[PDB]
Amino acid sequence: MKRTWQPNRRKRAKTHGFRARMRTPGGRKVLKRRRQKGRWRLTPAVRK
Amino acid sequence: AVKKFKPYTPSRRFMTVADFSEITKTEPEKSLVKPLKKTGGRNNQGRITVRFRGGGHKRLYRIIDFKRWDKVGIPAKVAAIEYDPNRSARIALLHYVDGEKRYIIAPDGLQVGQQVVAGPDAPIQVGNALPLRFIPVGTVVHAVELEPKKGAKLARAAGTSAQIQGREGDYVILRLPSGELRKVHGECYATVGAVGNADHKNIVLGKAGRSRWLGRRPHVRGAAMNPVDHPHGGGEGRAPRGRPPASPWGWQTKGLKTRKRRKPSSRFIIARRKK
RNA sequence: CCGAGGGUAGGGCCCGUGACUGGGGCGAAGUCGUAACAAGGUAGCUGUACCGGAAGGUGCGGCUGGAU
RNA sequence: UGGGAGAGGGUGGUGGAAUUCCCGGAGUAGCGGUGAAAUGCGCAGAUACCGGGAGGAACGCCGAUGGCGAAGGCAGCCACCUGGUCCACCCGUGACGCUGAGGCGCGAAAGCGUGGGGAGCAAACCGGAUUAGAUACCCGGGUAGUCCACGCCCUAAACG
RNA sequence: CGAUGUCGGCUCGUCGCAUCCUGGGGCUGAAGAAGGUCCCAAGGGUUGGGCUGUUCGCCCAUUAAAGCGGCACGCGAGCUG
RNA sequence: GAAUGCCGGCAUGAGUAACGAUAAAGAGGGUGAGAAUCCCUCUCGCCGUAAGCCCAAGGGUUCCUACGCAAUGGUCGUCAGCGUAGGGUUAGGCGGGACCUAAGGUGAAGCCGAAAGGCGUAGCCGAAGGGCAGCCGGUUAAUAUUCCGGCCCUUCCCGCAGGUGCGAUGGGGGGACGCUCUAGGCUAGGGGGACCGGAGCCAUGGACGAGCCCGGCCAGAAGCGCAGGGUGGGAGGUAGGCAAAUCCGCCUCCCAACAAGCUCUGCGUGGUGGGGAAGCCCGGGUGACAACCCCCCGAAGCCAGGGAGCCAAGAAAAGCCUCUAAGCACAACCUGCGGGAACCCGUACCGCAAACCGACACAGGUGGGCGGGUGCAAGAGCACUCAGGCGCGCGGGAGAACCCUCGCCAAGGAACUCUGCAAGUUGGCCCCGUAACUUCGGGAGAAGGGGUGCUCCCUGGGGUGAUGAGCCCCGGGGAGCCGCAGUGAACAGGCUCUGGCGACUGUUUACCAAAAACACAGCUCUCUGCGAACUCGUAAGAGGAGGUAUAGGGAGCGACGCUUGCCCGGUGCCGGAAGGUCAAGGGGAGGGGUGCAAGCCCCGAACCGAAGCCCCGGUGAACGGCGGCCGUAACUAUAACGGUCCUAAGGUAGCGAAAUUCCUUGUCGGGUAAGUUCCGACCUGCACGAAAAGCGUAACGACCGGAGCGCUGUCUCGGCGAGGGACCCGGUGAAAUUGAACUGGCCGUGAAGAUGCGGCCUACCCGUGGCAGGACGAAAAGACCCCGUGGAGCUUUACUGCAGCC
RNA sequence: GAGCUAGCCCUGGCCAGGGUGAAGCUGGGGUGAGACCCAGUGGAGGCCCGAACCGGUGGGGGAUGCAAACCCCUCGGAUGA
Ligand SMILES: CC[C@H]1OC(=O)[C@H](C)[C@@H](O[C@H]2C[C@@](C)(OC)[C@@H](O)[C@H](C)O2)[C@H](C)[C@@H](O[C@@H]2O[C@H](C)C[C@H](N(C)C)[C@H]2O)[C@](C)(O)C[C@@H](C)[C@@H]2N[C@@H](COCCOC)O[C@H]([C@H]2C)[C@]1(C)O
Ligand SMILES: [K+]
Ligand SMILES: [Mg+2]
Ligand SMILES: [Mg+2]
Ligand SMILES: [Mg+2]
Ligand SMILES: [Mg+2]
Ligand SMILES: [Mg+2]
Ligand SMILES: [Mg+2]
Ligand SMILES: [Mg+2]
Ligand SMILES: [Mg+2]
Ligand SMILES: [Mg+2]
Ligand SMILES: [Mg+2]
Ligand SMILES: [Mg+2]
Ligand SMILES: [Mg+2]
Ligand SMILES: [Mg+2]
Ligand SMILES: [Mg+2]
Ligand SMILES: [Mg+2]
Ligand SMILES: [Mg+2]
Ligand SMILES: [Mg+2]
Ligand SMILES: [Mg+2]
Ligand SMILES: [Mg+2]
Ligand SMILES: [Mg+2]
Ligand SMILES: [Mg+2]
Ligand SMILES: [Mg+2]
Ligand SMILES: [Mg+2]
Ligand SMILES: [Mg+2]
Ligand SMILES: [Mg+2]
Ligand SMILES: [Mg+2]
Ligand SMILES: [Mg+2]
Ligand SMILES: [Mg+2]
Ligand SMILES: [Mg+2]
Ligand SMILES: [Mg+2]
Ligand SMILES: [Mg+2]
Ligand SMILES: [Mg+2]
Ligand SMILES: [Mg+2]
Ligand SMILES: [Mg+2]
Ligand SMILES: [Mg+2]
Ligand SMILES: [Mg+2]
Ligand SMILES: [Mg+2]
Ligand SMILES: [Mg+2]
Ligand SMILES: [Mg+2]
Ligand SMILES: [Mg+2]
Ligand SMILES: [Mg+2]
Ligand SMILES: [Mg+2]
Ligand SMILES: [Mg+2]
Ligand SMILES: [Mg+2]
Ligand SMILES: [Mg+2]
Ligand SMILES: [Mg+2]
Ligand SMILES: [Mg+2]
Ligand SMILES: [Mg+2]
Ligand SMILES: [Mg+2]
Ligand SMILES: [Mg+2]
Ligand SMILES: [Mg+2]
Ligand SMILES: [Mg+2]
Ligand SMILES: [Mg+2]
Ligand SMILES: [Mg+2]
Ligand SMILES: [Mg+2]
Ligand SMILES: [Mg+2]
Ligand SMILES: [Mg+2]
Ligand SMILES: [Mg+2]
Ligand SMILES: [Mg+2]
Ligand SMILES: [Mg+2]
Ligand SMILES: [Mg+2]
Ligand SMILES: [Mg+2]
Ligand SMILES: [Mg+2]
Ligand SMILES: [Mg+2]
Ligand SMILES: [Mg+2]
Ligand SMILES: [Mg+2]
Ligand SMILES: [Mg+2]
Ligand SMILES: [Mg+2]
Ligand SMILES: [Mg+2]
Ligand SMILES: [Mg+2]
Ligand SMILES: [Mg+2]
Ligand SMILES: [Mg+2]
Ligand SMILES: [Mg+2]
Ligand SMILES: [Mg+2]
Ligand SMILES: [Mg+2]
Ligand SMILES: [Mg+2]
Ligand SMILES: [Mg+2]
Ligand SMILES: [Mg+2]
Ligand SMILES: [Mg+2]
Ligand SMILES: [Mg+2]
Ligand SMILES: [Mg+2]
Ligand SMILES: [Mg+2]
Ligand SMILES: [Mg+2]
Ligand SMILES: [Mg+2]
Ligand SMILES: [Mg+2]
Ligand SMILES: [Mg+2]
Ligand SMILES: [Mg+2]
Ligand SMILES: [Mg+2]
Ligand SMILES: [Mg+2]
Ligand SMILES: [Mg+2]
Ligand SMILES: [Mg+2]
Ligand SMILES: [Mg+2]
Ligand SMILES: [Mg+2]
Ligand SMILES: [Mg+2]
Ligand SMILES: [Mg+2]
Ligand SMILES: [Mg+2]
Ligand SMILES: [Mg+2]
Ligand SMILES: [Mg+2]
Ligand SMILES: [Mg+2]
Ligand SMILES: [Mg+2]
Ligand SMILES: [Mg+2]
Ligand SMILES: [Mg+2]
Ligand SMILES: [Mg+2]
Ligand SMILES: [Mg+2]
Ligand SMILES: [Mg+2]
Ligand SMILES: [Mg+2]
Ligand SMILES: [Mg+2]
Ligand SMILES: [Mg+2]
Ligand SMILES: [Mg+2]
Ligand SMILES: [Mg+2]
Ligand SMILES: [Mg+2]
Ligand SMILES: [Mg+2]
Ligand SMILES: [Mg+2]
Ligand SMILES: [Mg+2]
Ligand SMILES: [Mg+2]
Ligand SMILES: [Mg+2]
Ligand SMILES: [Mg+2]
Ligand SMILES: [Mg+2]
Ligand SMILES: [Mg+2]
Ligand SMILES: [Mg+2]
Ligand SMILES: [Mg+2]
Ligand SMILES: [Mg+2]
Ligand SMILES: [Mg+2]
Ligand SMILES: [Mg+2]
Ligand SMILES: [Mg+2]
Ligand SMILES: [Mg+2]
Ligand SMILES: [Mg+2]
Ligand SMILES: [Mg+2]
Ligand SMILES: [Mg+2]
Ligand SMILES: [Mg+2]
Ligand SMILES: [Mg+2]
Ligand SMILES: [Mg+2]
Ligand SMILES: [Mg+2]
Ligand SMILES: [Mg+2]
Ligand SMILES: [Mg+2]
Ligand SMILES: [Mg+2]
Ligand SMILES: [Mg+2]
Ligand SMILES: [Mg+2]
Ligand SMILES: [Mg+2]
Ligand SMILES: [Mg+2]
Ligand SMILES: [Mg+2]
Ligand SMILES: [Mg+2]
Ligand SMILES: [Mg+2]
Ligand SMILES: [Mg+2]
Ligand SMILES: [Mg+2]
Ligand SMILES: [Mg+2]
Ligand SMILES: [Mg+2]
Ligand SMILES: [Mg+2]
Ligand SMILES: [Mg+2]
Ligand SMILES: [Mg+2]
Ligand SMILES: [Mg+2]
Ligand SMILES: [Mg+2]
Ligand SMILES: [Mg+2]
Ligand SMILES: [Mg+2]
Ligand SMILES: [Mg+2]
Ligand SMILES: [Mg+2]
Ligand SMILES: [Mg+2]
Ligand SMILES: [Mg+2]
Ligand SMILES: [Mg+2]
Ligand SMILES: [Mg+2]
Ligand SMILES: [Mg+2]
Ligand SMILES: [Mg+2]
Ligand SMILES: [Mg+2]
Ligand SMILES: [Mg+2]
Ligand SMILES: [Mg+2]
Ligand SMILES: [Mg+2]
Ligand SMILES: [Mg+2]
Ligand SMILES: [Mg+2]
Ligand SMILES: [Mg+2]
Ligand SMILES: [Mg+2]
Ligand SMILES: [Mg+2]
Ligand SMILES: [Mg+2]
Ligand SMILES: [Mg+2]
Ligand SMILES: [Mg+2]
Ligand SMILES: [Mg+2]
Ligand SMILES: [Mg+2]
Ligand SMILES: [Mg+2]
Ligand SMILES: [Mg+2]
Ligand SMILES: [Mg+2]
Ligand SMILES: [Mg+2]
Ligand SMILES: [Mg+2]
Ligand SMILES: [Mg+2]
Ligand SMILES: [Mg+2]
Ligand SMILES: [Mg+2]
Ligand SMILES: [Mg+2]
Ligand SMILES: [Mg+2]
Ligand SMILES: [Mg+2]
Ligand SMILES: [Mg+2]
Ligand SMILES: [Mg+2]
Ligand SMILES: [Mg+2]
Ligand SMILES: [Mg+2]
Ligand SMILES: [Mg+2]
Ligand SMILES: [Mg+2]
Ligand SMILES: [Mg+2]
Ligand SMILES: [Mg+2]
Ligand SMILES: [Mg+2]
Ligand SMILES: [Mg+2]
Ligand SMILES: [Mg+2]
Ligand SMILES: [Mg+2]
Ligand SMILES: [Mg+2]
Ligand SMILES: [Mg+2]
Ligand SMILES: [Mg+2]
Ligand SMILES: [Mg+2]
Ligand SMILES: [Mg+2]
Ligand SMILES: [Mg+2]
Ligand SMILES: [Mg+2]
Ligand SMILES: [Mg+2]
Ligand SMILES: [Mg+2]
Ligand SMILES: [Mg+2]
Ligand SMILES: [Mg+2]
Ligand SMILES: [Mg+2]
Ligand SMILES: [Mg+2]
Ligand SMILES: [Mg+2]
Ligand SMILES: [Mg+2]
Ligand SMILES: [Mg+2]
Ligand SMILES: [Mg+2]
Ligand SMILES: [Mg+2]
Ligand SMILES: [Mg+2]
Ligand SMILES: [Mg+2]
Ligand SMILES: [Mg+2]
Ligand SMILES: [Mg+2]
Ligand SMILES: [Mg+2]
Ligand SMILES: [Mg+2]
Ligand SMILES: [Mg+2]
Ligand SMILES: [Mg+2]
Ligand SMILES: [Mg+2]
Ligand SMILES: [Mg+2]
Ligand SMILES: [Mg+2]
Ligand SMILES: [Mg+2]
Ligand SMILES: [Mg+2]
Ligand SMILES: [Mg+2]
Ligand SMILES: [Mg+2]
Ligand SMILES: [Mg+2]
Ligand SMILES: [Mg+2]
Ligand SMILES: [Mg+2]
Ligand SMILES: [Mg+2]
Ligand SMILES: [Mg+2]
Ligand SMILES: [Mg+2]
Ligand SMILES: [Mg+2]
Ligand SMILES: [Mg+2]
Ligand SMILES: [Mg+2]
Ligand SMILES: [Mg+2]
Ligand SMILES: [Mg+2]
Ligand SMILES: [Mg+2]
Ligand SMILES: [Mg+2]
Ligand SMILES: [Mg+2]
């Protein structure tokens, strides 16, 4: 049956993307944390 | 008025539709329509704030002239009478001798090809708009402003009408369609006549889908819900109300008056509505 | 081929009968009241409507086949 | 052809008296109701009185033993639309008449449907009284209904 | 109670005997026939239906008879639900 | 040494289950160390509204080639979507951007919020919507509307000619719109041809034929033709379109009107450029100078912004045209022609799937377009089949139980069972015929029947065309033929009577409930006079609604019919300017502390003083409630009647052993041979009853009872058969579970159900196919139950508080 | 976190074929005029049969599955809420 992951590049970028993160105070703290943790990517890859 | 159907389906047996007799033009004036943003009952927070709304036919809003006192003295001809999906009344197309075209709600009896006009010197004739001050007492009237220049507020529903009971200083005493006796300022405009389409209330929607077409989603009874959802929720098998009948939000819904006590307009209501 | 009739299926009319049920008629001396006949003690009758243990009552309209 | 009388019918408009409510005034200890009362309303100011307003229904005198209509029925006043009818002249058509099974229409009140409207009245119902009882008569309330429109119902001591 | 699946049916049996039938017998208020009652006896047998989830029971039609009970109210790592 | 401990390793089950749709395979020839598995050939089978093809998501090199086989591949592997390397994606016209706007988002102005932030007009962003210029063929191992060829076209810049009051983010037109039904003419696509082109073919009894087999086209500018769309012309006035306006709107007059003209598309033709089969020989060459024509069918596509009807009344903005404004009229724009200029990103490949979403090369899920032929009434249904694609990445055998899916069955025909569960039966079309009841539509495909193929003859009507032939489409009658059977295969209702519930079509517990539950039109109560009530929000602001009592909120009830009775004492709600109580505050009789005093300071009685509560009323489609005992009739029995106690009032109509009846399988009647169910009655209704509606109701129902006919393997009662498994052999090889085990029966005993203790009895060692009685077998630290001063959801006249309201 | 699911908003798209035959309209009859009746035309509907598509009724299978909801047979809707 129809599973939960229905990938959509526009949706992915507009939901979790770098610009989405920077708009909101909670989103910038995500980026802040993920740098502090040293994540190799702060944001989901989406090939546009 | 009100056409019936033969019972060739379960729903046609009771469904009735308007006769549409008075309608003379079947497409709106392109200069006078604008797109209506369907809300679905949601507000700017995106939240349902009026329940059970949505999914009805697409409509275009016809710009209606609820002032009429901005073209004082300029007569107009009744060019067409048309369907309006945004209200129960029919609307009338006016061709002002200005060349300006405007919409008004059609009063009962207004015949296409007649003249109308607005102003203190206007004939007390169906479709003319005057300040309430200048309309003779006892005249039935509609599209009545509540405060001067703020726009027609009272009696614009199909078949409605206020009546002029008397005059008291700068204020005329109106009998609103509710039966309430209110003082309205004499400078407030009003159109002599009753609103047309008085057979509107004798329409039988006939089936559930007809309500869906009107943007009316199904209404679910409090009694059919659970206590998380409603005062009337829960119970094993069916249950009576078991408390004074209440809304989803807890307030009582049988008798509990809700008009604000200290409202400044109470000075202007003489007698609350009838029956 | 037609053809008595036999068979399958579905209808219509009539008759008998049926737990139970509806009123009707009749029945020397039952129970409740007293509606009608006198102005019958609320003039009567009436079509209708609603009500009431019961006769009845009441409303609306009609009739005199109503006493003074 | 010329005339006449009429609550004949339909549509709309409108006039006063009265009842009820509501506002204002003035006023006080009761009012109302009956056979007599009680219920009821009333010092939270009723009743009685004056002014103001709202609303509905019915039209006093004229009015009669009267008039009109086929019957049921019809009554303030006005306008429009419209039926029947009588009389005079003796002008026209020349038996074109009578009745009438079916049919069609009209048909008081009550009643029904859908809207309105709702003052007074009042089935139901409530209360007071009476009474052995009183699901009655009498009294205080009171809802349909009574009124309008449209559609039904088609009954009658629809009787001379 | 860090789980012993709980009615009944179906299937499959097996056992006890306080024996329903069939075999043997005493007493009879046993003429015969057919019964009653008790004793010995568990080898075998002990029907098909209507009703109800039913066990049981009532009923139909038979029968030599239409027995009672145990096996975790036998049997759900066998089925049913 | 134990923690259902943690991490890791390795065992057991076990050479066991399985190896992922039962669409299916066989041989020959290659390659290679090695082949059921790779390549080629022939044969066989499967999909063909797909299991083919083309897009869009998503995926991201998986594409092509060479060289490889450790691992990945459920076996194998020489192969591969795997490893290594190299190669491959080309655009002014296709898509997106340099254009437009939609919801929404963001947001100069502005508003709001402790902070963070929330709003918000214009503007901006935002697409699979609007707008916009490329068609056919060829070429590569791999890209092509992109390269190449042919023939077209767009925009920008500059120039030239002609023309004009030019000029816009401003005005105006237009763009610009629904649903169903639908006309004419075309095109796509398709069928046929005795005509045209083609390498061949004559088999096995016949055919050298009007034979068989194959094909008989595509694109194309101007022009022309056919079919459509769109569109009045002129003048005068003018106060509206937030400046102006010669435009648009309005008025008047003349002219033209169902045309025409102008204009725009579609289609046909069209200079020209392409394509071109079977077969044969080795993707190619020949076929070939291929031919390229006639008839018919024909869209849901095109003309298109067509037409008609209907109500639920059907985006925006730009491009575009027009109007003028500043400014400019040596400019500028329009038209034509010419030269120049024309950027960024996508382009491989998979794409109903082995490349996407499902941990897997997973029987699941995934939007749009094309989807041929024949027949079956139609069709995208069904069977077969084209193009094209596949045989599903373990095989070989065997022919046990048993299981799955399937076929048949004597006699009986529901006897099966909770239940006809299941499976039979019926089944399409044409025609005949069709009941109660009914809201007059229905019920209805009721029920029940007859027909159905092929041949020959005669004949009616339509479409095309020419009125004819031919082709195609509906039919009518007559005579025959064959079989068990003619919708001969495949797809395609079993029916009836009667109850309950719900009117109905709908909706629901994604993943155990589809229902009688929810919704529903409709009825009633109630709130709301508009800055409405109500809702969300601290707010601003939203929704309500650009609505206004024929409207909007809330509640119940639930089409419809006939109806909905009595109780207002209690709770609620509504009304009540009196009275009573009542907080802060006003008041300050009278006190108190302190100081020498002036004073400073504290307490404080009466009295005035809101809502609320008390109090007086109203109110049931508001919460709710609607009695007991005893007696009484000329047979008995019963009690119309009476007595009395209580209540706010004592359940009315209707209905009743009921989805409600405990006793209960009530009693009686019906149906049956037999009926705890069913149906119909009765009424001592444990414990119906009137909008938590009462009683009915045609029609509807994958709802739930009961009955009957039909027909059956459900059953008496089982038998045989088929295939996929199970079994054997080769390859690969899990799992839960597991204290260790050298793991028998009985009768006992034991913590009360013993392989393990006692006494007896029985038993050589080890397997394989099977069955499930036990190992209190496995699984999940019992959901029940209790306990815990553990938790959570829910309620209220529990407590306490908060929002909100007063 | 609404790429699952639930509702709403915007913009698109999809629903083979067949059946039934409402209003209206036309003609005719009827009448004082009507109502109305008859035929034809017409093509209405939370109308009917049935693919796609949407479902998930009953049964069987599956149950360390092909699958953490699947498969087969059967069944509901299919111009509409
Ligand atoms: C399909 C396979 C699943 O098993 C089942 O569904 C069984 C039918 C399931 O039983 C159903 C059917 C049932 C009718 O009983 C047969 C019902 O009583 C129980 C409650 O549930 C097992 C027996 C059922 O177990 C029975 O459960 C009841 C409660 C107690 C029984 N105990 C008595 C033996 C026990 O046998 C369980 C609970 O389902 C088995 C359990 C181990 C798992 N349960 C589920 C998940 O639930 C776990 C517990 O949280 C809910 O999944 C189970 C087990 C993993 C299985 C095995 O996967
Ligand atoms: K329990
Ligand atoms: Mg899903
Ligand atoms: Mg996942
Ligand atoms: Mg998605
Ligand atoms: Mg995307
Ligand atoms: Mg996208
Ligand atoms: Mg998205
Ligand atoms: Mg983003
Ligand atoms: Mg976001
Ligand atoms: Mg890095
Ligand atoms: Mg992130
Ligand atoms: Mg109707
Ligand atoms: Mg009718
Ligand atoms: Mg109208
Ligand atoms: Mg516009
Ligand atoms: Mg809005
Ligand atoms: Mg917004
Ligand atoms: Mg938001
Ligand atoms: Mg709300
Ligand atoms: Mg809503
Ligand atoms: Mg309105
Ligand atoms: Mg309207
Ligand atoms: Mg005012
Ligand atoms: Mg209505
Ligand atoms: Mg609407
Ligand atoms: Mg509604
Ligand atoms: Mg609704
Ligand atoms: Mg509801
Ligand atoms: Mg509930
Ligand atoms: Mg519930
Ligand atoms: Mg919640
Ligand atoms: Mg709560
Ligand atoms: Mg609550
Ligand atoms: Mg409750
Ligand atoms: Mg409940
Ligand atoms: Mg209950
Ligand atoms: Mg409930
Ligand atoms: Mg209660
Ligand atoms: Mg409450
Ligand atoms: Mg009011
Ligand atoms: Mg014989
Ligand atoms: Mg007697
Ligand atoms: Mg009398
Ligand atoms: Mg008497
Ligand atoms: Mg008397
Ligand atoms: Mg009397
Ligand atoms: Mg008398
Ligand atoms: Mg009595
Ligand atoms: Mg009475
Ligand atoms: Mg009379
Ligand atoms: Mg007093
Ligand atoms: Mg006083
Ligand atoms: Mg009044
Ligand atoms: Mg008089
Ligand atoms: Mg007289
Ligand atoms: Mg004469
Ligand atoms: Mg009458
Ligand atoms: Mg008389
Ligand atoms: Mg236990
Ligand atoms: Mg355990
Ligand atoms: Mg366990
Ligand atoms: Mg013996
Ligand atoms: Mg013997
Ligand atoms: Mg024996
Ligand atoms: Mg037992
Ligand atoms: Mg029993
Ligand atoms: Mg036993
Ligand atoms: Mg025992
Ligand atoms: Mg046990
Ligand atoms: Mg026991
Ligand atoms: Mg027991
Ligand atoms: Mg047991
Ligand atoms: Mg089991
Ligand atoms: Mg069992
Ligand atoms: Mg077992
Ligand atoms: Mg230890
Ligand atoms: Mg463990
Ligand atoms: Mg542990
Ligand atoms: Mg561990
Ligand atoms: Mg570990
Ligand atoms: Mg290690
Ligand atoms: Mg480990
Ligand atoms: Mg290991
Ligand atoms: Mg091993
Ligand atoms: Mg084993
Ligand atoms: Mg396995
Ligand atoms: Mg498998
Ligand atoms: Mg298959
Ligand atoms: Mg072979
Ligand atoms: Mg082979
Ligand atoms: Mg090699
Ligand atoms: Mg190999
Ligand atoms: Mg090999
Ligand atoms: Mg090969
Ligand atoms: Mg991937
Ligand atoms: Mg390998
Ligand atoms: Mg190798
Ligand atoms: Mg290998
Ligand atoms: Mg290597
Ligand atoms: Mg491998
Ligand atoms: Mg695999
Ligand atoms: Mg490539
Ligand atoms: Mg180009
Ligand atoms: Mg640029
Ligand atoms: Mg911050
Ligand atoms: Mg901010
Ligand atoms: Mg954006
Ligand atoms: Mg954009
Ligand atoms: Mg776009
Ligand atoms: Mg383009
Ligand atoms: Mg082109
Ligand atoms: Mg020009
Ligand atoms: Mg210009
Ligand atoms: Mg412009
Ligand atoms: Mg528009
Ligand atoms: Mg559009
Ligand atoms: Mg529509
Ligand atoms: Mg073409
Ligand atoms: Mg064809
Ligand atoms: Mg002007
Ligand atoms: Mg050549
Ligand atoms: Mg289409
Ligand atoms: Mg078009
Ligand atoms: Mg816009
Ligand atoms: Mg110059
Ligand atoms: Mg650029
Ligand atoms: Mg490409
Ligand atoms: Mg698929
Ligand atoms: Mg597809
Ligand atoms: Mg693939
Ligand atoms: Mg998975
Ligand atoms: Mg595979
Ligand atoms: Mg073909
Ligand atoms: Mg067919
Ligand atoms: Mg295969
Ligand atoms: Mg397959
Ligand atoms: Mg063998
Ligand atoms: Mg074998
Ligand atoms: Mg199969
Ligand atoms: Mg056979
Ligand atoms: Mg048989
Ligand atoms: Mg039978
Ligand atoms: Mg039979
Ligand atoms: Mg049976
Ligand atoms: Mg059996
Ligand atoms: Mg069952
Ligand atoms: Mg069939
Ligand atoms: Mg019939
Ligand atoms: Mg019958
Ligand atoms: Mg019947
Ligand atoms: Mg019936
Ligand atoms: Mg009928
Ligand atoms: Mg039939
Ligand atoms: Mg024949
Ligand atoms: Mg033949
Ligand atoms: Mg069928
Ligand atoms: Mg239901
Ligand atoms: Mg239903
Ligand atoms: Mg009903
Ligand atoms: Mg209903
Ligand atoms: Mg439906
Ligand atoms: Mg479920
Ligand atoms: Mg759940
Ligand atoms: Mg679940
Ligand atoms: Mg779930
Ligand atoms: Mg299920
Ligand atoms: Mg359920
Ligand atoms: Mg269902
Ligand atoms: Mg539900
Ligand atoms: Mg409901
Ligand atoms: Mg319903
Ligand atoms: Mg109703
Ligand atoms: Mg109402
Ligand atoms: Mg709030
Ligand atoms: Mg708004
Ligand atoms: Mg009825
Ligand atoms: Mg009360
Ligand atoms: Mg009271
Ligand atoms: Mg009360
Ligand atoms: Mg209560
Ligand atoms: Mg009470
Ligand atoms: Mg009654
Ligand atoms: Mg019973
Ligand atoms: Mg009973
Ligand atoms: Mg009984
Ligand atoms: Mg009952
Ligand atoms: Mg029940
Ligand atoms: Mg009961
Ligand atoms: Mg019982
Ligand atoms: Mg019995
Ligand atoms: Mg019987
Ligand atoms: Mg009894
Ligand atoms: Mg209730
Ligand atoms: Mg109830
Ligand atoms: Mg009730
Ligand atoms: Mg019925
Ligand atoms: Mg019915
Ligand atoms: Mg249903
Ligand atoms: Mg159902
Ligand atoms: Mg069998
Ligand atoms: Mg086999
Ligand atoms: Mg061997
Ligand atoms: Mg091996
Ligand atoms: Mg392996
Ligand atoms: Mg050991
Ligand atoms: Mg050992
Ligand atoms: Mg042993
Ligand atoms: Mg013991
Ligand atoms: Mg033992
Ligand atoms: Mg032992
Ligand atoms: Mg031991
Ligand atoms: Mg030992
Ligand atoms: Mg020892
Ligand atoms: Mg031992
Ligand atoms: Mg021993
Ligand atoms: Mg032994
Ligand atoms: Mg074995
Ligand atoms: Mg075992
Ligand atoms: Mg065991
Ligand atoms: Mg154990
Ligand atoms: Mg065990
Ligand atoms: Mg066991
Ligand atoms: Mg635990
Ligand atoms: Mg435990
Ligand atoms: Mg547990
Ligand atoms: Mg529980
Ligand atoms: Mg316990
Ligand atoms: Mg405690
Ligand atoms: Mg404790
Ligand atoms: Mg606790
Ligand atoms: Mg919880
Ligand atoms: Mg709690
Ligand atoms: Mg707080
Ligand atoms: Mg409130
Ligand atoms: Mg999305
Ligand atoms: Mg469809
Ligand atoms: Mg269809
Ligand atoms: Mg048909
Ligand atoms: Mg027809
Ligand atoms: Mg028409
Ligand atoms: Mg139908
Ligand atoms: Mg049919
Ligand atoms: Mg299923
Ligand atoms: Mg089945
Ligand atoms: Mg499962
Ligand atoms: Mg499936
Ligand atoms: Mg259907």
